[PDB]
Amino acid sequence: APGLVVGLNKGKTLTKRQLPERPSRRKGHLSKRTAFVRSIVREVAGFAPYERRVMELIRNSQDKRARKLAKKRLGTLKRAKGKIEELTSVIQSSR
Amino acid sequence: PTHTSKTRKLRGHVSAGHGRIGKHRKHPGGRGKAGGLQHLRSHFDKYHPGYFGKVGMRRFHLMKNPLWRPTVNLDRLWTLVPNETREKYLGKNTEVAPVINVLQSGYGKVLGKGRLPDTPVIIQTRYVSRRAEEKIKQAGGVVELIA
Amino acid sequence: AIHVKGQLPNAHFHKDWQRYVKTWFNQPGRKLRRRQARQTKAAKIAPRPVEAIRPAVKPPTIRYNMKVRAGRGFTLEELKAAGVSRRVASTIGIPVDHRRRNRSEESLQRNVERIKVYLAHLIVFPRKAGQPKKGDATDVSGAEQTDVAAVLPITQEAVEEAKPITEEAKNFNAFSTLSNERAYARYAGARAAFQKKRAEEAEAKKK
RNA sequence: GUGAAGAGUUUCU
RNA sequence: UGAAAGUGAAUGCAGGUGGGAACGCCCUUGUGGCGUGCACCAUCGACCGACCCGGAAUGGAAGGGUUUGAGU
RNA sequence: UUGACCUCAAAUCAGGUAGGACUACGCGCUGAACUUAAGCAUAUCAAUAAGCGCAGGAAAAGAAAAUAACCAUGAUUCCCUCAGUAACGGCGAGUGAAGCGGGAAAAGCUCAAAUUUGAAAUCUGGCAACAUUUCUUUUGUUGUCCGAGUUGUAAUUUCAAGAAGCUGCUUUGAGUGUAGACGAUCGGUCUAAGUUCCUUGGAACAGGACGUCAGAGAGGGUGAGAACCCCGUCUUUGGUCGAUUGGAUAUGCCAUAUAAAGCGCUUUCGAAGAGUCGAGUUGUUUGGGAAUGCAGCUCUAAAUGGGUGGUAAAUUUCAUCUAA
Repeated sequence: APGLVVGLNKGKTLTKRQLPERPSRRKGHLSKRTAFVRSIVREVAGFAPYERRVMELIRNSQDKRARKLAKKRLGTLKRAKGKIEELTSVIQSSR
Repeated sequence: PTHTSKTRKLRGHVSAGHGRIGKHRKHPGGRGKAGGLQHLRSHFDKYHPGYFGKVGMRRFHLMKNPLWRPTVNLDRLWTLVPNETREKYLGKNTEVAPVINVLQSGYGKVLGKGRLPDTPVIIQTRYVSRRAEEKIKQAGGVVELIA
Repeated sequence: AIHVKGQLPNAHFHKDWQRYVKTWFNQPGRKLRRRQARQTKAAKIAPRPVEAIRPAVKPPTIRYNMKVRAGRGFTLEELKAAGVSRRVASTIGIPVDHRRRNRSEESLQRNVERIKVYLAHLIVFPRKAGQPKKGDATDVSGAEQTDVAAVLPITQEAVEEAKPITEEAKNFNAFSTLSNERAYARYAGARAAFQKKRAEEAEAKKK
């Protein structure tokens, strides 16, 4: 903290303190009951046709094709990578 | 007012000062400033050069608050302190030097122009030019940077 | 056409602007109406103060961070430090701002000091007349409407008039420090990339 | 949408 | 000042030269000399920004320039 | 055969509700052209005129899927400024916001997502009784019965949190009557004084003389310029209705009042809105520019996830917020 107006840690140096925990930022965490409900729903309902196709590509070890298909179906590559990781975990659990 | 206007003296003159040949018809060269490249080019190129074209980069969503940095020169540093402070320190010999907060006075940078008295003085500012700092050191004062 | 001296015209009057012309002939009437409205509110809420107590906050951005102005309401941490419940602060006229948070001890102590001064100067009428409860008062005879600004003005920080010049200050190079710090921040990423290459591309000399 | 064939882990008829 | 990142105006009596208002001192009547010299113009420089240089990881401190700015 | 449930019918069934008009202001849809660009097609006029749907005394917006990058701010709306600026534009003509700052006013909250499960604790309607009234016109309470509802009505919770405990904590809603002040009061006022003389004139309200009142010399009428002829103007207390637990000790007091919030050690935790976000494309719009908002079509999610951080893409961090 140089205390100047330029630099990596610029700014007037005050006494930092611990901010209180904000319950709103807890959103996005996975609850035990919610995970149980989602597992039951995944037991009742099957998989989407694109999810099955990506699963077949993963089992065939065509990683680039699976990434391209998931990207096309779900839009962004970030969601495609998350879906592929989830489907890979399901395939590993099945095996 | 109306009573001292040119219209009152133009009463009785048929053309009202606009001529008998050219008259005072509606817009005869166009409206506004249109035609600056074709038939107003002679006026534009001689009185407003640089009007047409693009120069420089675009900056999307420019905000001037982070760019706010008014500047003050050295020959006005001692004008920012009260009169009593000037009488106490300016030209005297004291164990402590007066502190001038340029940021509190409303300036972001201290520039070096003019001369400074030989009495030491402490200058607090966010930015300072090299020449300003050198002259302040010559005067015996120091520059400490603030945020 | 344009043939006279001066800047080129820029009048934005190509629409039906005369339909939406706003006049201010009712300005003295509006001023009188607002004055009568606040006088009516003062008489209705007497002896409570016309304006609620407000915290002192630092305006954002570097253009206004050197000043102090009035905030919306005190934070939950400030109320907890001052020993006032959030459900009772509104009752006794203390605004509560859940969005604002205390990132600095200086702001926290400043606001709790304002609450403590407000509480010390506050007279709380008992809900049951003649039966002073906990936190109430029995000296309500002399209560009257007073401005909170006079009791707790928003005070700007004071500057230091003079101080000795230290040898560290005399050896300090303001302009050189500014230039070096700006360059260090500007090329921080390039040095990080060089450090990454210096690590990864030199680990290849192990096998 | 549902079932049968065909084509050099798939979709074309 | 630069598109911008940025930088940011005293070698000197805040410079020199010519004309120059007013004033002061003399010569003797002159369309006279001496001394400073407001304003304004012309001109030679100095300083700040930009550009072109050499230029002894980052910085461009000193040295410059046939230049350029709605600058000091 | 009957009954139950579900779905769908009919009745001039019992009780209700909607239409239409007003459009200055308000919320939307649809939507031009004249005109300017000295022509003209993009642009501009204009996200206007016309057309259509829908409210109130205001409407709308509104308590951040908000700014910012700060020593950080903090619902919405409006004014000044930002600013004719960033930006958009045959970069032509032209168009053109937002953060911060100052001020006016300030007020916060409610659901769905939880097992009350030792008790549907919830609500409508019929009938009967008892109260109430701006009011025989209004508005409720209690009892019983029948319906609604477990394909979920009640209670603690809404992320600022909060629940389960552990655990010390502390203690309160409703009638009348008097003195000032308050909507309206009015039996409407103690609310002041020349209509004296002379002249002119049809008429004095004109001129002159002698006077008066003034917290009233604003205005109007009366046969011409009237403070004192009249209505009025200025000042000014009291009768009455209502609010009169509106407020004061609102007395005298009805009887609220024994079951209900608060800080604090501690953990387990902490359910949070889907053809929605998002992506592509098309149209429209915006200052928003490798899409600002809106809409159609296709694909179509996730849980420290998702949105935003104004240049498209990938990766890694950070800040802020918590949509449908």
